[PDB]
Amino acid sequence: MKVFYDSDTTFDAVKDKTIAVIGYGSQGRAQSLNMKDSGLKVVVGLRPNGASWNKAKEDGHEVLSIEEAAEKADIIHILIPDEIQGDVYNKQIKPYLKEGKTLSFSHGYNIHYGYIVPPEGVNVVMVAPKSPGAMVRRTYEEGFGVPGLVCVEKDATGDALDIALGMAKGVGLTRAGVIQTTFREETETDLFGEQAVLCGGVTELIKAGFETLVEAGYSPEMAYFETCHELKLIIDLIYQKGFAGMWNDVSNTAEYGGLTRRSRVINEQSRQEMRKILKEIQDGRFTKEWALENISGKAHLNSMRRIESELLIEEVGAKLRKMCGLQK
Amino acid sequence: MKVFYDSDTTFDAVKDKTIAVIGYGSQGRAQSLNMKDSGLKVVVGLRPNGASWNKAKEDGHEVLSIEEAAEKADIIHILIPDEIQGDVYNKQIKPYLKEGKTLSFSHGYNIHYGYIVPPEGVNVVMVAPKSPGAMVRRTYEEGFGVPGLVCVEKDATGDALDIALGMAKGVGLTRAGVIQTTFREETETDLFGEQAVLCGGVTELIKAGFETLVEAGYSPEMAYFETCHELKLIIDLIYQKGFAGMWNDVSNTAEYGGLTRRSRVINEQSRQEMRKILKEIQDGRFTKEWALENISGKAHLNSMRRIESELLIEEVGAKLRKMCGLQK
Amino acid sequence: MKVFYDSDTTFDAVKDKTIAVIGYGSQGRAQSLNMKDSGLKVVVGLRPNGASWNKAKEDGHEVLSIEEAAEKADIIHILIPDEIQGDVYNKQIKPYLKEGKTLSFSHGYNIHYGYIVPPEGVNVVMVAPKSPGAMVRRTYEEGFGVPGLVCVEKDATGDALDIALGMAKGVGLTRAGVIQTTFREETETDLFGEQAVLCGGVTELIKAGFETLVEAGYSPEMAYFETCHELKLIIDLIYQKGFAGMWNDVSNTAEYGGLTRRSRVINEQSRQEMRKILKEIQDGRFTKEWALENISGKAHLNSMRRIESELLIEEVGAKLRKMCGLQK
Amino acid sequence: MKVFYDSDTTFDAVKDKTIAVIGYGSQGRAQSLNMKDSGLKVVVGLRPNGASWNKAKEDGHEVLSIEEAAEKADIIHILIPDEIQGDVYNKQIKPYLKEGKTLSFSHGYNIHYGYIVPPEGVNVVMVAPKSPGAMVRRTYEEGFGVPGLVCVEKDATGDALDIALGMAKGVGLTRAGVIQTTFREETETDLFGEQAVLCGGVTELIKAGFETLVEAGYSPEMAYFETCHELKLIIDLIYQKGFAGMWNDVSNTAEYGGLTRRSRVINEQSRQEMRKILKEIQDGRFTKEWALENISGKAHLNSMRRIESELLIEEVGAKLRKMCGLQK
Ligand SMILES: NC(=O)c1ccc[n+]([C@@H]2O[C@H](COP(=O)([O-])OP(=O)(O)OC[C@H]3O[C@@H](n4cnc5c(N)ncnc54)[C@H](OP(=O)(O)O)[C@@H]3O)[C@@H](O)[C@H]2O)c1
Ligand SMILES: NC(=O)c1ccc[n+]([C@@H]2O[C@H](COP(=O)([O-])OP(=O)(O)OC[C@H]3O[C@@H](n4cnc5c(N)ncnc54)[C@H](OP(=O)(O)O)[C@@H]3O)[C@@H](O)[C@H]2O)c1
Ligand SMILES: NC(=O)c1ccc[n+]([C@@H]2O[C@H](COP(=O)([O-])OP(=O)(O)OC[C@H]3O[C@@H](n4cnc5c(N)ncnc54)[C@H](OP(=O)(O)O)[C@@H]3O)[C@@H](O)[C@H]2O)c1
Ligand SMILES: NC(=O)c1ccc[n+]([C@@H]2O[C@H](COP(=O)([O-])OP(=O)(O)OC[C@H]3O[C@@H](n4cnc5c(N)ncnc54)[C@H](OP(=O)(O)O)[C@@H]3O)[C@@H](O)[C@H]2O)c1
Ligand SMILES: [Mg+2]
Ligand SMILES: [Mg+2]
Ligand SMILES: [Mg+2]
Ligand SMILES: [Mg+2]
Ligand SMILES: [Mg+2]
Ligand SMILES: [Mg+2]
Ligand SMILES: [Mg+2]
Ligand SMILES: [Mg+2]
Repeated sequence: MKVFYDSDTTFDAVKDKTIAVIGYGSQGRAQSLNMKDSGLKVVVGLRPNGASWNKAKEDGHEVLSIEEAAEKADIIHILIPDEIQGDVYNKQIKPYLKEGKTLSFSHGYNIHYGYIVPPEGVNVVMVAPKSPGAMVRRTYEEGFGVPGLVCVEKDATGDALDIALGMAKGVGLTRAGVIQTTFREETETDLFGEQAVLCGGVTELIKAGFETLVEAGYSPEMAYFETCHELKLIIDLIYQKGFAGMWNDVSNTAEYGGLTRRSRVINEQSRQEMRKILKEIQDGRFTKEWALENISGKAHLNSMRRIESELLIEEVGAKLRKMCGLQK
Repeated sequence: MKVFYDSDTTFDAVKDKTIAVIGYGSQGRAQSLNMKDSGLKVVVGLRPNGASWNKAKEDGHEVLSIEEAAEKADIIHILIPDEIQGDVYNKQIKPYLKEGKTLSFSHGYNIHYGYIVPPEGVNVVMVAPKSPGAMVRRTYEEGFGVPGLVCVEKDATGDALDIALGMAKGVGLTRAGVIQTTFREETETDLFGEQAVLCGGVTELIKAGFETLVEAGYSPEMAYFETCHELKLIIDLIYQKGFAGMWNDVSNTAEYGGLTRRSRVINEQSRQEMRKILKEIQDGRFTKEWALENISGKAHLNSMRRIESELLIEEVGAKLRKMCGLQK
Repeated sequence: MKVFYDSDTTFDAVKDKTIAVIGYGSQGRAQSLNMKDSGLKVVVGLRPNGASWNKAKEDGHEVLSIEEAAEKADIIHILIPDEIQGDVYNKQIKPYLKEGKTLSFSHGYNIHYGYIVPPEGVNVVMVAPKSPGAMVRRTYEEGFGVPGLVCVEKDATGDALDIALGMAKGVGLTRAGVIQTTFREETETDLFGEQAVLCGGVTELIKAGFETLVEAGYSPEMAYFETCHELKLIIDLIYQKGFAGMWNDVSNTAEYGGLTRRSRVINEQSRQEMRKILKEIQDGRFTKEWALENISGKAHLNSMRRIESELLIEEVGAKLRKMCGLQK
Repeated sequence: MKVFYDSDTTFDAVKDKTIAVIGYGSQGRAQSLNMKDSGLKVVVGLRPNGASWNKAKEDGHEVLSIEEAAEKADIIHILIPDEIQGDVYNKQIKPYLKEGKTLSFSHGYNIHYGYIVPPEGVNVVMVAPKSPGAMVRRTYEEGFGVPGLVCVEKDATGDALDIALGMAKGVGLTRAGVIQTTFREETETDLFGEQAVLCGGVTELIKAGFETLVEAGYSPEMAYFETCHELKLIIDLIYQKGFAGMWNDVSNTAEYGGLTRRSRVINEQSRQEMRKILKEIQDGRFTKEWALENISGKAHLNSMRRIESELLIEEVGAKLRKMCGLQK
């Protein structure tokens, strides 16, 4: 296990190579803007009737058609949603793949689960930032970066690891640290994390706490500040110092209450479920569920989106974030 | 209930008829090679850019395009995977179906569940061997055959039962015995058998026994011989003599231990599940699940294939079968 | 862990030695006939008022009285049922044991559990085939052999390991592979295997599946072919290629159904019982039960034998195996 | 199903034949005394150092040694305890068995479970009274008889059914009715009956009722009369008229209370246990337990005998039966 950083990487194997960034969404716009910041030879490939095309053009980028970018570039960096990467690849990318070319991703989903089968003679690597695309850029602008994983699925030029290292440094991931792993290990840990802790866990944790107080009769305005707003100020301490830096800044009264009560909230029942969530990922049951959600038309997902927006927490949340000027 | 054999069947209604065997896979190559052995007028219809096409050509068969074989033949025997039979039929078979033609299968899945709707005026029968395709041929080469079922879903020439009987004898199924049944009864018993006993049951049974000993600290090499390898030598006894022939050859110590302990392994809980497995088949819930696995891209199935290959039993299993020369 | 084979064994330490095979039952007749095939100096010791005595005499063997064979031979190979070995040894074998002689078995039951206490100055080894006696011979006739374990409990001539190796090669076990272990490990794994998987497991598995379909209203004749007869053709694939060779020959429909349903048949409850079955063996509770079954007159065992023979599966099983000529 | 009676049986096949009654216990003395009453040619075979020998001699019988009686008689009727019949048969009966002789029992235990294996050429029948031996005689003296079963396990003279019929009529069983059945069906129903209802059931039923009242504080003397003594006067009604004759003589208050409360005493739990008790008999588990009780020395049985005699019900029971003169 070796953690690559700035002093251990170079831009040698990308010095002289054109990189097509297919996409300009969360990560797409983020990574593309950063790569260009480092003085990297980048071309963005977008839809000509799509919205992001006008957005990448205003940002000062060489917007081109996906096919045109695909035919010109040496490296093809695919930054569109996973659920539609299989179609876009087979129709607007696969044809312009010549032996010696490199196909790179930021998530091993489509490769690992077999939705994209690359042709022989082509490099398959991954450069994956472990943060939301908006953070990836903002963290780069401040002079820092976000953690990144490097992976090689197919090495044909014998040059693949260096190529991915070069791109990782450009995106800024080398500032926080870069570790080499496999597509399988990146995809499985990423899905579990987002499901059990990063997106699923915290939201339900905050929701359960907010509604415990509201249904007890306390003000919804107070409940927001105490279960949701104050959370942002706490996690910063962990990010910079871990649990010890947080326990020291917080009062001893808060330290004793949290240490004794937390085993009761995250119980053994929740620990049992986290093990099952991981097994559904490992054996492809979640992927099957997610692929069928898309083929079915996202009725379940869209309905869940609508119910989330009708939560009182989001109403009182939005009203407080606007008056103080935290949300426009 | 009448069990047809060699002395009760004839090749009369197939004497003068061309038979298209669509496919050359497990059963495809098996049944086609046997039918020709009996001096039957067979044509194989394969893909021209596919692999099996070169394989059927080397075997000394009249390889032709599916459409060409379909237009020339009187009988169309479909031996490709069920999940893709619906598309191949509607595009490369249905057009060359003329009134008086016969459409035959070896499994009632696509017919019974409605994925293939034949046109009026056409015979619909089934000739189904109750064994893996590799065994179907090897059993024929030894001078024996495997059990077969005969079924008629649509009789238009009044000749359908004789046609299926003729083909069944050619494949060699008449040596072991042929019983007439319905598509529904063939499909439901076949799926249950393979799921609850033939493929699902034994594998999990062997796995649970292997890992009981390994985790107890005994050698994985010894555990293979005692839970898996010795199983092949035991089932032969049942195949030839049933439970009594096996109980007599095995020691009294093995007879008393198995008779008293087996109710504990296959318990009432497992008996309850076998009843539910059968009801999921009977009401089309398994078929719906299997059709969606394919539309979804087989991510779950392929992931299960990968986890199976990483089992220690398969590693130590493969190493012992190679050194002794049982697997090349 | 070293796996002995043909190229790693020799007949040196048995070249010049007489071997008494006490017994002519399943293993007795099997091993004795094979040892003689290899040009080994074998004498069979049987009862003069017993049936097998006439059977070994017809086979072209030097039938002699157990005592006579015991007094003449250097090696005494005991191939009679375990439950009666203790009496036969103390009365017709122990007296003719001279220092320097070797006492060999094919199962560690009587030695490990203390029912036979050998005298000092005598070699105690084991040559154990991991297959039913009928298979041991048939496998030898085909040019192959069955797996064997080698064990040394007492080495007095410093020659014991070579002696057992010599006999193992003669029986044909060296063709499949020979591994050295202890009496304890041979006896405990053998009993567990036969109880939980080889004899107990499969029979109850097949029974539960057969009766699920029959009580659902499907034909008993069809149920036999689909839960029992087709099993023999499936295990062959595992024997030669493991789970992967079987999954590939079977259809994808059978592969998906078995992979998803098997966890439900062999459940956690069955896994818990397999752990208890192993602990009853390890602490001598099964042996105590089996010894008391014999002292009590085998009323329970014989009653279980009678109920097994009245199963409908065995009736319909026997009728189908006779008409096709698989059972005379 | 034909119920033999007095008008359907004859003493033809026993007219001219000597019958050895081995034993003079409960049934032994009972059946022997009755057979002689009918003018039957009976010899009793007892131990010469045993007690019953002096008792049969005083009763006016031809007491002889078991061997002497065995060598003289044509029919050998074995009326000793089942647990010791196997030894007495092989040592004092088997030698005097000549082809054409008949071996008869009153219980199928030793035959059915294989503790006595008769020689070929000898008749094996059963004449079984369904009542305690004391009742068998007393019922005969009153001019009535007790129900009997007739069974044939081996017919060698073609005369076996007539022989058993002849003896059944002599014992008096033909007055109540004689039904032909198998050894298996006689033994299994007899053991279940005595275990679940006739001896086990009623005693525990009476015990539970007696101690319910005593521990509630009511007089033990009153509790005896109301739960135990009055039972004898109730069953007579059922014996002569069934449930309807009893319900009519008893008060409507007793009829309504018993009809509504009885489902609560004999519940579903007891019904589940009766099914298991029958399965332990059917598969020989009870027989194995009972054979081991004897080999072990009857310590458990004798201890249960001692605890029964220390019950307060038996103390207060005995005191009331003596003062009134019902027990000497
Ligand atoms: N999102 C994260 O924070 C995050 C974190 C780590 C890794 N990743 C991975 O990074 C990759 C990029 O995901 P993302 O969330 O950033 O994507 P995204 O925002 O969901 O995708 C938006 C972009 O995709 C384009 N697009 C959508 N459908 C298209 C189609 N049919 N043809 C062509 N272009 C199409 C859009 O163009 P138009 O304007 O024309 O519609 C737009 O440029 C994924 O593999 C994801 O797993 C994401
Ligand atoms: N497998 C058994 O042991 C078994 C037992 C009883 C009954 N059955 C039944 O027998 C039938 C045959 O199954 P199977 O397992 O033997 O088939 P299979 O081996 O899975 O199918 C392989 C064959 O299908 C061809 N094929 C695949 N996709 C095709 C496509 N899109 N167009 C044209 N040809 C295509 C392949 O040709 P290429 O070389 O060109 O790819 C190859 O010849 C099924 O209905 C099954 O349920 C099977
Ligand atoms: N059976 C297997 O497949 C298997 C697999 C591995 C290991 N083993 C082990 O191999 C050993 C041999 O078992 P086995 O099953 O092959 O034996 P078996 O068939 O049950 O024994 C039959 C033989 O024992 C003789 N015999 C029975 N009672 C006798 C007595 N009182 N005195 C003398 N000879 C007597 C019989 O002679 P008569 O003809 O005179 O009656 C006959 O020759 C055991 O230790 C067993 O655990 C067996
Ligand atoms: N008991 C019933 O009500 C009843 C109901 C139906 C059927 N049966 C069946 O009828 C049969 C007779 O049973 P039972 O209860 O009447 O017998 P039992 O009273 O228990 O046996 C007593 C008799 O057995 C003799 N005896 C005991 N041990 C002996 C030995 N070692 N050698 C020779 N004689 C010996 C005694 O002779 P000594 O005086 O010398 O000791 C005495 O004559 C059994 O098969 C039973 O199952 C009984
Ligand atoms: Mg992530
Ligand atoms: Mg993600
Ligand atoms: Mg099948
Ligand atoms: Mg199938
Ligand atoms: Mg074994
Ligand atoms: Mg064994
Ligand atoms: Mg009785
Ligand atoms: Mg009784």
